[PDB]
Amino acid sequence: GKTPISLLQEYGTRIGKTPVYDLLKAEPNFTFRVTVGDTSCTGQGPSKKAAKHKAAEVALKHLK
Repeated sequence: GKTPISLLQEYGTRIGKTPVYDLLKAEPNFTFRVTVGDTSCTGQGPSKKAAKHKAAEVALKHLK
């Protein structure tokens, strides 16, 4: 019952690529970029966590 955020977190730390999030846009709509080592993608959402959730989901699908 773990979320993409915690999954990305756990995987990332195991392979030496702990995810880092950067708030890009806050206009409410938030745009966050997540970076996992060399890989990066963006996600948007109604709240900071919601946006980090989307970014993580995408990076998770791509990586694995």
